[PDB]
Amino acid sequence: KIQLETSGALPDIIQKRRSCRRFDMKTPVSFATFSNLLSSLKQILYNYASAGGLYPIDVFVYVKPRRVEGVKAGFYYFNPADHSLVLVNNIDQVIKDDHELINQDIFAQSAFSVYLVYNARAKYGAAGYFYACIEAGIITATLNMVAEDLNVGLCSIGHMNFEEIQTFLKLEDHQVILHAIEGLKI
Amino acid sequence: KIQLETSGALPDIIQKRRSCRRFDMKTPVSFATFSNLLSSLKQILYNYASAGGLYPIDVFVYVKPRRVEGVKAGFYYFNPADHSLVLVNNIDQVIKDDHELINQDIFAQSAFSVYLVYNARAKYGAAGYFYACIEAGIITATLNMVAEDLNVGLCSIGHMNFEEIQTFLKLEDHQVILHAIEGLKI
Amino acid sequence: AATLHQLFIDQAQRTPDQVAVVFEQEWLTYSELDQRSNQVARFLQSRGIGRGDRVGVLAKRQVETIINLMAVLKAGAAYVPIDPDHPYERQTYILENSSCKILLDSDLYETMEISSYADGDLTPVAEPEDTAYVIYTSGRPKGVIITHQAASNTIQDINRKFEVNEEDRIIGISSMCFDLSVYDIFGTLSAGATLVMIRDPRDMRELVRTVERRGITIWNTVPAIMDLALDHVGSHFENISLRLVLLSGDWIPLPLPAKINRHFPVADVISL
Amino acid sequence: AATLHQLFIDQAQRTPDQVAVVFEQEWLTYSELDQRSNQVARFLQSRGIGRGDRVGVLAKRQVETIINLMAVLKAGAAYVPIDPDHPYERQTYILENSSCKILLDSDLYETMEISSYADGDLTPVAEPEDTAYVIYTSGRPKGVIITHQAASNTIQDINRKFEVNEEDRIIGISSMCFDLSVYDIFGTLSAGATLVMIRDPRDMRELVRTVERRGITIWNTVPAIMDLALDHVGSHFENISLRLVLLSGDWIPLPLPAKINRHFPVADVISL
Ligand SMILES: Cc1cc2nc3c(=O)[nH]c(=O)nc-3n(C[C@H](O)[C@H](O)[C@H](O)COP(=O)(O)O)c2cc1C
Ligand SMILES: Cc1cc2nc3c(=O)[nH]c(=O)nc-3n(C[C@H](O)[C@H](O)[C@H](O)COP(=O)(O)O)c2cc1C
Repeated sequence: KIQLETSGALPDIIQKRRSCRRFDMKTPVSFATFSNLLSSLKQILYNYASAGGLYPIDVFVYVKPRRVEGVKAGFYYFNPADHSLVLVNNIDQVIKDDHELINQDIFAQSAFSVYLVYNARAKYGAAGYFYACIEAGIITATLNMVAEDLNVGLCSIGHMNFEEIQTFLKLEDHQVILHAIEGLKI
Repeated sequence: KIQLETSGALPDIIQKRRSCRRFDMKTPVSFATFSNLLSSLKQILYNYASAGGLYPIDVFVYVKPRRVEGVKAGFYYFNPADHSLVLVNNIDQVIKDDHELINQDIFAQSAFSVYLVYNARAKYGAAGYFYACIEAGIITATLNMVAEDLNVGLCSIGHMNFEEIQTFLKLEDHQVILHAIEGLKI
Repeated sequence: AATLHQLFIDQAQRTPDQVAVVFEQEWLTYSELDQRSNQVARFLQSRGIGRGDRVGVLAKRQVETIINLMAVLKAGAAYVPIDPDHPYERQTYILENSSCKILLDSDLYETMEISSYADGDLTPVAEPEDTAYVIYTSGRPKGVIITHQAASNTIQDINRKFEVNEEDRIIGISSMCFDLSVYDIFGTLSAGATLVMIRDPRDMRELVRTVERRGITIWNTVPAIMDLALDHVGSHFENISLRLVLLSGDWIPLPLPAKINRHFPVADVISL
Repeated sequence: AATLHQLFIDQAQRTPDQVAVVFEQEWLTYSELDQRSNQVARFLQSRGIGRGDRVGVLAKRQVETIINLMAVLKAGAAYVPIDPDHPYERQTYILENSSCKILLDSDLYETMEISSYADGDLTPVAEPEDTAYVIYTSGRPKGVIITHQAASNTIQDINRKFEVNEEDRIIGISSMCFDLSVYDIFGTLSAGATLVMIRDPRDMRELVRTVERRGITIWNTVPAIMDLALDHVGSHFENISLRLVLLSGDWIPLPLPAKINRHFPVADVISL
């Protein structure tokens, strides 16, 4: 039966953050801002924890037309080894029907989409998946805070019709999407 | 086929953090530091994301004898509603045998232990567990960073014999531990 | 003043790496299409195809078909589109009536090993006053001759009036035996835009899905097609990529305009 | 100068909310034990128990047993521990030989509704020179009388020499029919420490597990018990809570000292 200090701390990237859902659909995300928000998974040594130095979460992003200076619209695969973005599909694009119900307008105003995919290789034998789900939350939380170092709004999406997102990204049978995030606000 | 800026950003709570495994077993964690590291899940509105405003991750902590000013050794249940710590067991204590293999000396030097338990209630029907695993990674990442605002070292533990930790905490059948963390360093 | 292939040849220089035509997972850039159609054109010339001739082209919904149409025009001949779904008796009548020299199918490029020809620019042959294609109608079928100049004037008047450019995407709904498809192909390629081809023009639910999935900006059909497409769409559907709906015809079902602007609010509806 | 229960009574004042004795999930604070043993003591007095008498107490490994032992001493009598595992013939011999008035079992407090008695301090009865308990030995059994003063001097000499205090935990391994248990009980309660009781003294793997799980700091047994305990322990086991190993006896197996200090490096090994 103990009481704790409610008197202290200076939360700046943790309290100034919050699930954002309204974005300025007019200002582009400066090529600097974007290339830094994505610095987090730079890369072996990374800036976040991972079970057994495995880092199996492959990250993809979708970019809306002309809403990120320096990036053509399309689906990209970010590379940690190079801090790079290779285009994988620029003809197709995610649509409102890929989302559902309450998430229609979130994606509408969004600028870009971040996808966290569990690269199912090794060491744990079907517990690496459990460890991957935690790693997706780890990654999510770093990004959401680093997005507060730069006034980038963020909102997590639990479920979503990854049925065809799966193919537009060219995922394997051993690649399964776990989490998605929509990411400037005013 | 695109390249990104490796030129920028100021990571302070994200790069200055790292899995710590050596602790000063002599200096106690000041009652302020401890009560602030635990401010993160203060609490409805919290300082981290949660699927559907559910926040089902109940948090427990174990405290070693005389290594945290103002806290008797024992097992505690932190309360978000009150920012409080109720003792649940001060006779028993976690032992090296509860850990395994490579994790023996981590717990040895540790000062306290943080346990993240998935309160299995509601809305998603067995997908709330999946959403809880991500939330544990979310919680883990905020704590690890807030522990960098205060020079508190942290290290995640994937597996551990929660067989009897389960009972010393008085967990239900609907409470399942997901993650554990050992937390000053030099 | 203009030929259809020269209009495209000029745009290939301006934007070589722009995607010119996509079917499903197949695609061609402006320079790939220019290069390969130069080679097929040379192959056709080795077969005596030149000025004054007519070349049959099966109107398969494939990117290679675009290669063939452009090659016929580059060799100096006019193409006669043949609907692959018509019975053989109707196909034969049209080929004879138009005095076609040969009939071209897709896969021509690969199985004749035409990559072995030079892919550089050809010596001009066709003049603005020469025939570019022959469209047969009212299937009894009457073939109508269309010159390079008449077609160029039409597609350029449209490109200029509605400012079609590199950011635009045209959905290739109508058969390439139909006159409306001449804009889908050569109007797109004259403005630097992208043609998105369709496998089945009767799969309505896929037509409206392609508009969302591939960011279609320009819809160019008869009124009936748009009407039937909006029957297979949700009550609260709304698409913002479509900015231009070209409808050709005098007969428009009465609630269609109001329907287009509920499900395509950005779309400008034109009744030419 | 001292009685066993007064030593504890004084410590209950200093630390009322310290845990005095834990069995498994049962436990008593210093004031709960003082309060309840005052009530049982009054119940015993209503039964004529007083100075000069002997009271049999079944040595069950329960916290209530501690209540009863303390109550007998508070009522002014001496207790005679009875081993619940001995045959009835041996139990009877000891009860008659020691002229015990009654035999006490655990659950006495509940089923006689003794919470209804006053729980306040009693009027002193026992003097340092009065008998505190009678230990029978070499089971033929000979009962040895021990006064309050002789027992107090022993437990206090040990508490002072090794600085036993509130931070200490004693594991109650030996039977309460054995003399070593008088320190486990009253030495613990004279110093403000905590007694951790054991269900089965022969379950070696549980003895060494209790040392880790409940932070045992003091081990007080004959050499044989520690020797058998270290046979059921891992090669690389090491515990740092145990600081004091009290071994009473002349016969120590030769590798045991070296063994104790490999698996209990902080432990000071005393051969009294
Ligand atoms: C794993 C996860 C999945 C989520 N999925 C969704 C979602 O599908 N739709 C949505 O609107 N919000 C989603 N959220 C966000 C929460 O519903 C909500 O915003 C929560 O309140 C976190 O933001 P807050 O900081 O404002 O509370 C998700 C959050 C998490 C952690
Ligand atoms: C979910 C999870 C579980 C982990 N479990 C363990 C563990 O059991 N033992 C361990 O030594 N490290 C564990 N780690 C930490 C990683 O093994 C390792 O420290 C990783 O390198 C992260 O720290 P870094 O920032 O130094 O890389 C875990 C990390 C995560 C994310």
